[PDB]
Amino acid sequence: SKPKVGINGFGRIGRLVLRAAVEKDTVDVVAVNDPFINIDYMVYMFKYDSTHGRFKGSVSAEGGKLIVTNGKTTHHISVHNSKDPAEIPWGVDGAEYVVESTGVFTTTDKASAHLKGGAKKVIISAPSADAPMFVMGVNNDTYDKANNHIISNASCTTNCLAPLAKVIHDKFGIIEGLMTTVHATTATQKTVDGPSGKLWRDGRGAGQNIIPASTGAAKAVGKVIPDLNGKLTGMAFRVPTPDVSVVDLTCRLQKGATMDEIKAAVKEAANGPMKGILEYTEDQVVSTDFTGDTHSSIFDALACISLNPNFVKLIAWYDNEYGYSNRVVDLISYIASR
Amino acid sequence: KPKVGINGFGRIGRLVLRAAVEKDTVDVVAVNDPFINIDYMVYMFKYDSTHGRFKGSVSAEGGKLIVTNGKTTHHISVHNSKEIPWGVDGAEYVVESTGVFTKASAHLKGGAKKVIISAPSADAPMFVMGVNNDTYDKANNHIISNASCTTNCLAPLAKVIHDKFGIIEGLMTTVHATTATQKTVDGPSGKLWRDGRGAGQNIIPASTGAAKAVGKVDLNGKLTGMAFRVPTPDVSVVDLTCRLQKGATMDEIKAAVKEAANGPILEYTEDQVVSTDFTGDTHSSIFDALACISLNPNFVKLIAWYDNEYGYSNRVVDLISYIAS
Amino acid sequence: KPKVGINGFGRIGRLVLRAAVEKDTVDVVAVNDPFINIDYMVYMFKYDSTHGRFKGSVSAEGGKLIVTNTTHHISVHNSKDPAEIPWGVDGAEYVVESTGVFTTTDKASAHLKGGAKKVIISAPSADAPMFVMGVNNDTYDKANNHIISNASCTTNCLAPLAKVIHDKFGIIEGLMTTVHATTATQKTVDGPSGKLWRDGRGAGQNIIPASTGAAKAVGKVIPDLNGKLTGMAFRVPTPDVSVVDLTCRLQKGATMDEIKAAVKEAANGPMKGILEYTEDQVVSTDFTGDTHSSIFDALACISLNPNFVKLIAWYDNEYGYSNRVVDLISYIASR
Amino acid sequence: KPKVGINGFGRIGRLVLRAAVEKDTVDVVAVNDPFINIDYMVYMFKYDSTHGRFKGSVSAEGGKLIVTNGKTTHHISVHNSKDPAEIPWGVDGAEYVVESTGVFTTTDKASAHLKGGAKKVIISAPSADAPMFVMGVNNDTYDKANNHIISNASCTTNCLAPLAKVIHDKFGIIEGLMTTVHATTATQKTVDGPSGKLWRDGRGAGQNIIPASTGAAKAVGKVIPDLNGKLTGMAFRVPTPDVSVVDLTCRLQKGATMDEIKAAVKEAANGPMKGILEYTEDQVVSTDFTGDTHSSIFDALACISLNPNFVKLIAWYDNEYGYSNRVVDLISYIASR
Ligand SMILES: NC(=O)c1ccc[n+]([C@@H]2O[C@H](COP(=O)([O-])OP(=O)(O)OC[C@H]3O[C@@H](n4cnc5c(N)ncnc54)[C@H](O)[C@@H]3O)[C@@H](O)[C@H]2O)c1
Ligand SMILES: NC(=O)c1ccc[n+]([C@@H]2O[C@H](COP(=O)([O-])OP(=O)(O)OC[C@H]3O[C@@H](n4cnc5c(N)ncnc54)[C@H](O)[C@@H]3O)[C@@H](O)[C@H]2O)c1
Ligand SMILES: NC(=O)c1ccc[n+]([C@@H]2O[C@H](COP(=O)([O-])OP(=O)(O)OC[C@H]3O[C@@H](n4cnc5c(N)ncnc54)[C@H](O)[C@@H]3O)[C@@H](O)[C@H]2O)c1
Ligand SMILES: NC(=O)c1ccc[n+]([C@@H]2O[C@H](COP(=O)([O-])OP(=O)(O)OC[C@H]3O[C@@H](n4cnc5c(N)ncnc54)[C@H](O)[C@@H]3O)[C@@H](O)[C@H]2O)c1
Repeated sequence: SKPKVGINGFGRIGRLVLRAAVEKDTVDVVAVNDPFINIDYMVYMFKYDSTHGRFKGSVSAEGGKLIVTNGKTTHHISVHNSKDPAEIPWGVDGAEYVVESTGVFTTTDKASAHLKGGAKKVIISAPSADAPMFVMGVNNDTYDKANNHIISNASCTTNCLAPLAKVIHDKFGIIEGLMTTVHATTATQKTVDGPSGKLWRDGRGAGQNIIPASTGAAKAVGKVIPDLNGKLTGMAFRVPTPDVSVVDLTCRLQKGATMDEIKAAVKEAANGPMKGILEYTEDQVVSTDFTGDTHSSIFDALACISLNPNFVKLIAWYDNEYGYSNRVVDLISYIASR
Repeated sequence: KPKVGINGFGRIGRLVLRAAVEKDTVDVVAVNDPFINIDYMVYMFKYDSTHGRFKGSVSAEGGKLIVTNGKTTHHISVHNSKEIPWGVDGAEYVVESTGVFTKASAHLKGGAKKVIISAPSADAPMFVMGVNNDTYDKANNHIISNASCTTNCLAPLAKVIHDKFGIIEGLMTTVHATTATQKTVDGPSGKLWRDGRGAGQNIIPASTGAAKAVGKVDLNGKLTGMAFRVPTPDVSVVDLTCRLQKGATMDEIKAAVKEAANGPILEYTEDQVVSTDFTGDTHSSIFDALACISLNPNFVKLIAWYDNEYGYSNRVVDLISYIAS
Repeated sequence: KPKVGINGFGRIGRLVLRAAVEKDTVDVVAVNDPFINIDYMVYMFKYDSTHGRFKGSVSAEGGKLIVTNTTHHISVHNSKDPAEIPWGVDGAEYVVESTGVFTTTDKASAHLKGGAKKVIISAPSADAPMFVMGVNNDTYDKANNHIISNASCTTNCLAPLAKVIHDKFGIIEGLMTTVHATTATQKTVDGPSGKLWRDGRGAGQNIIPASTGAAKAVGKVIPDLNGKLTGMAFRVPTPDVSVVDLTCRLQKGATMDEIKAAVKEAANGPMKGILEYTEDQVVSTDFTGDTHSSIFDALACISLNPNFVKLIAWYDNEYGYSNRVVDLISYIASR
Repeated sequence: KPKVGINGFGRIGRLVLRAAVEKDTVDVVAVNDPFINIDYMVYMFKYDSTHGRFKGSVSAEGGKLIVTNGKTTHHISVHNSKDPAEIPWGVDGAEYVVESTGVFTTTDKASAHLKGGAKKVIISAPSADAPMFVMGVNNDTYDKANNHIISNASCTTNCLAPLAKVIHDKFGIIEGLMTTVHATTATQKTVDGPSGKLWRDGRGAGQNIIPASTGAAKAVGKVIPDLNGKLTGMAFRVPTPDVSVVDLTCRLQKGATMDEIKAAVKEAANGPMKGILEYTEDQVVSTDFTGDTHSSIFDALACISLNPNFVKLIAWYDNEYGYSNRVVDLISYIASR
C-alpha cells in the first residue's frame, strides 16, 4: 500500500520524519535504529518535543516494537541499536527505503552499508560529497532508478533556496546571486564555549552568540539547478533560536522586474506547480509563525526589497526541522512511485 | 573640557556617560530623565547586564550624581522634567537621547548651544565620524543628529571598498541585537507589528534606513537595506553585498582594509570571531575577513561587526569633541 | 451560555478568548483595548509566538471581530477609560478585567458604570476578594460579590496543591519559590522600572529575584493557612511556563509515595482538570498550552524526612490561568 | 610557587588558568586535552563568550603555551593524551594537577595522574570516595601526609557551605532544603538530544526550565559534619550561560529576625570569610556576578522570612569563575602545608 521505511538515527530529523510520515500517511515506517536511544527512551523523545509540542497521538513500547498511532493509522516499528549500519536487518524488517539521518554516513561508501542489510534505497538526510542530490519540486524528476540507489535530499537551506531561485531564474534569469541564511541553533552546536575542532566558531556558546558560518547550500543550488552552477554562493549566521530559519538571497536579474512582478511569479508557482513546496505570504510574520510549517520555502513578500529592477533582495522562511523532514517523506514517496 | 548635558538616561545616555568618563574628552555637568530618580540613576549606571559593573565609583551626594574612576571626578546635576535649566548648569551640548525628540530645539531655550540627537532625524542634518564630520559648519548647525549605530558601521567600510574598487550597487542586511523598543513577549507595537513579537523567541524582519543614510555620507541611491532582529542583548553585524567596478581578489580586499585599518573607526581581524567577542569594542565597524565571500572579483559579500551600544555611544562623545574644536 | 466582555487584549485577554472558543462554555461578545485596533486585534489573535497559530479562522467584518472554530461575533471598542465602554449595549454581562491597570475595586468598578453586572479581575486585588477554582470558588456570593479576582497564575498553582497537602497531612509552615517565565512587565534590555528596580534588568540575560504575594494570598483563599505561607520568585529567560517550588513542614509525617497518592487521588477525582499528576521526565516546554492550574511533578519532588519536603508543581502561567478565568465565569453563571 | 598541571582545558580548565594568571599564586607548567590541539587552545583561552577577551597575551611557540599578563609569564607544556596515566607531569614538573575533565572523578581514576609524576591531584568536582574540601569551611582538616587525591567539591557546594556554616554557628540549623537555580553547562544540549542516564538533561537548554538532581546540599554535611543528614536539595537548570543562585529554606534553632541574620552574614563576610563569602544589599541580578571571585554572595534583600524560625536565604555564585578561583586557592593552601 505504502512504501516501507527504515530510519537510521532517531534525532531531530529522524523523529520528525516519523511525525511527518504519520500525519501525511504516504509511507509506512517499520524500523528505527539508534545505538544511543533504547526503546523506552525513543518513546519519551518522540512523545515530548520542546519545539514541536506533544506528539498528537499515542506512542508506546510493546513487544520490543515502537507503537505509534494517530487514531487513523498504527505503525509497528522494529527497534535496533547497532552502531554499524551494516548490521541493521532492514530486509527482515521490510524496510525497503532507509532514511540515513545520523549525520555520520553521508558518503556513498558509508551509506551503502544499508544495502548490505537488505535495503534497496537510501536517502541521506544531508548534503553528500558524491551521492546525487535532489530537491523536491526542482530536480527530483531527474532521479534515475536503475543507477541512483544511494541519494541525498540535500540540506534544509538548499531546499529553501532552490525552489525560490528556480522560480526567479525561470522568470527573470539570475546572472549571479549571493545568499545569507539566518539559521536557528542545531545539535552540532554547544551550550557554552566548547570543542569544535574542525570549525572553531561553531563551538562558541550558541545561546550567547551570533555566529558566522560557511555553508555550501547556495553553491549546491547549482547542482539541483545546473544552469546556475557557479552563479550562486553564500554563508550563514547562526543565532539563538531553537528552530526556523530564513534565507536572504541577493541577486542580479537579467530581465528587469518590479516587486509586483516578482510577487506575482512566486504566487503563481505557490498556487500551482510548486504547491506544498513553495508558499507565499503577505502577512507580518516572524520566525515562530513557521514552527511546524510543512513547506520547503515561504516567500516573505513584505520583507523583500529592491534597489532597482535588476538588483533585489529576496526573503524566504523555512522550518529547517519540519519542512525538510516533510521533504524526506515526499522524496521517498516520489522514488517509490518510480 | 566641553560641558555636556544628557537627556534620557537610557542605554545610550548611560553608556555615553561611561565612554565620556573613560575618554575624559568631555565634562558631563547635567542629566535629565523624569522616569529615573537620582538614587535609581546611581544603580543603573553602576550595574550593567551587558557591560558589567562601572569601573569606578558612583553615588548621590548633595542631590548631585558623583561619578569617579580615580583619575577624574564629575559632579552631575540631576533634573526630572518631561523646562530643563541647562544654561545654569553650564551645559553647552545637549544629547537628546530619549528617542522621542528626533522638538529638539526645546533644549536651546533652556540655554543649550549645540544639540546632539542620538538617532537619525527626519529634518535635522546627519553626521557620522570618519565619513562626513569635517563637513560640519559651526555657524549654521546647532541642532544636529549623529545617525544610527548601523550607519556608523556600514559607511566606513563602504568608503574603503568604494575608494579602492568602486561600488556600482550594493544591498545590505544587518543582523541586529534586541533593543528597548522591542517586547519581552508578544505585545503592542501598533506602528510596526513585527517589532511587538516576543524578542527572545523570534527572528524578526525589520526596516532600517542605514544604507540609505550612507547616501548622505557619491553613493547616494546606490545602496539600500533591511534588518533581522535576533535574540542577543548587544552587538550586531553588517552583511554587505556589492558589485565592484574593478575586479579584486579577497587578498586584495583584505589588504585594502588592513592598510586602512592600520592608518587613517574601522578595524581589521582575521580571527575566528563571534558576536560576544566585540562586547565593549569602541570601533564603529570591525571588518571580518574570514567571513567575507566573493562569487567573482566583481561580486562580493562583506561582513562587518559593531557593538551597536558602545560604538555609537563613543561616537556621541566624539562628535561632541570634534565640534567643540 | 454566559455572555462575556474582555478589557485589555493582552496575553491573558487574547488567551481567555482562545480558551473560551475551545471550551465553548461562554460566549465572548465584546473586547476593548485603546492600543490595538480591529485589524491589529486580528493579527495579534491569529499569530502567537508562544501558542502557535489560532486553530480556526479570525477576521474583521463591520467593525466586529469574527472568530470561529461554532462562531463568535465580537464587538470592538477602544476606550482607555472603562467608563465609556458599553458592555450593557453589547450585552456583555461578565467582564474580564485583564488590563493590569485597574486592580483596585474602585478603579475596576467603572465597568459597572458601563452596564456590566459581574466583573472578574485577571489579577490579585488589594481590596477586591480573590477566588481560586477548586479551592474557594464556592464562597462566592452573587448578592454581594460583583467585583472579584481570580488571584494570580502562581496562586492558582500553589493553592490547589497546598489544599491537598494541608488537608491530608497538615502544613505547619511553608516557603515557596516560583521559577517564573518572563512576562510583559519586564524589559528586553536594562531599562526603567522605578518602583521595582531588578525587574528593569534585561530579561534574556538574567535570573531576576522578585517579590510576589502569591504565597501569602493562598492564606486568603485558604484561611487556615494564613500566616503559614509566604514566598518569592526568580524571573528567568523563558517565554512561558513557570514552576512552583514549595518547601513545607508537615504535621503528620508522610513518605513520598503517600504524598504522591494523595495528589493523584485528588487529580483523578475532585480536582480533575485543576490539579494534574505526572511521573514523566518533564521539562517546562512540555506544559506550553496546558490548561491545568497545577501539574504536580512527582519525580522532581524531594524529602529530607517524613515531615520536611520539597514539592514541585508546573503551570502555564498564561494558558492555565486563562482557562480558569473561563471556568470561573461558567461557575458563577451556574449561580 | 607551586607548579600546576591542568587536565581538561574546558570551562573549568581554562578559567582556572585565567584565575591562576591573575592571582599569580601558582605556576602553570602543563595542560592536557586530546580534543584541543595547541593552536586551538590559544583561541579558546583568548576569546570567551562569557568572561570576555583574555586580559593579557596568549600565543603558541615551540609546542608550548605562552600566557602572560605583562608582569608574569607562564610557559605551558601541551599534551593530547586520552589516558591520563600517559601524561608526563613530572618531566614537565607538574606537582599539583587539576583534574577538570569530568570523567576521572573517583580516586582510582584520579590516581592515574600519580603514575605520570604528579604528587597531588585536585578533582574539580565532587568525588564518590576522594575527600572533599571547601576553602573557608573545612580545608584546615586537610592532612598532607595522607590526602594526595582530593576533591574541591562542587560549585554549588562551595556556595552553600560557607553560608550554611555562618547561619548554623550563629543560629543552629535544625534542617534545611535547598534549590539552586543554575546556569546552563556543557553537559546540556542545544536542542532536544540524547542524555540516556538523565532524560531531562537532554532537552533543549535554551528553551527550558529543567529539574535536576544534585548532591550538593547533602555534601555540605561532609564538609560540615554537624549538618550531616540535615540538608538535601535539588536544581533547576535555566537558559543563562553562567552564574547561578542558591535558595536555602531552613529551620533555625534560635529564632532570628532577618536583620539579625544579615548582621551575622555581614560579620563573617568582613572577617574570617573575607574573599569567600560576600554580603550585598543592592538590587542585584545574575549578570552582576559575572566574573565574581567569591564562593558565595549573600543577597540580603532577596531573602525573605516566614517567622523567626523558618527563613529562606538567597546566595549568588559564578559557578564557572568563583569555583575556579577556589581551585587555585586550595592548591595555594595545601602547598603551604
Ligand atoms: N536539524 C536540522 O535542522 C536539519 C535539517 C536538515 C538536515 N539536517 C541533517 O540531518 C542529519 C540529522 O541531523 P539532526 O539535527 O537530526 O541531528 P541529531 O543530532 O538531532 O540526530 C542524530 C541522531 O543520530 C543518532 N546516531 C548517532 N550515531 C549513530 C549510529 N552509528 N547509528 C544510528 N544512529 C546514530 C544519534 O543518537 C542522534 O539521535 C544531519 O546530517 C543534518 O545535517 C538537519
Ligand atoms: N540601543 C542602541 O543600540 C542604539 C544605538 C544608537 C542609537 N540608538 C537610539 O538612541 C535612542 C535611545 O535609545 P535607548 O536604547 O537608550 O532607549 P532606552 O529605552 O534605553 O532610553 C529611553 C530613556 O529615555 C527616558 N525618557 C522617557 N520619556 C522621556 C521624556 N519625556 N523626557 C526625557 N526622558 C525621557 C526614559 O526614562 C528612558 O530612560 C533611541 O532613539 C535609539 O533609537 C540606540
Ligand atoms: N502573563 C501572565 O503570565 C499572567 C498570569 C496570570 C495573571 N496575569 C495578570 O493578568 C494581567 C494581564 O497580563 P498580560 O501579560 O496580559 O499583560 P499584557 O501586556 O499582555 O496585556 C496588557 C494589555 O492591556 C491593554 N491595555 C492597556 N491599557 C489599557 C486600558 N486603559 N484599557 C484597556 N486595555 C488596556 C494593552 O493594550 C495591552 O494589550 C496582568 O495584570 C498580570 O499581572 C498575568
Ligand atoms: N561549568 C561549571 O559551572 C562547573 C563548575 C564547577 C565544577 N565543574 C566541573 O568541572 C568539570 C569540567 O566541567 P566543564 O564545565 O569545564 O566541562 P567542559 O566540557 O567545558 O570541559 C571538559 C573538558 O575536558 C576535556 N576532556 C574530555 N575528555 C578528556 C580526557 N580523556 N582527557 C583530557 N581531557 C578531556 C574536553 O575536551 C573539555 O575541554 C566537570 O566535572 C564539572 O562537573 C563545572
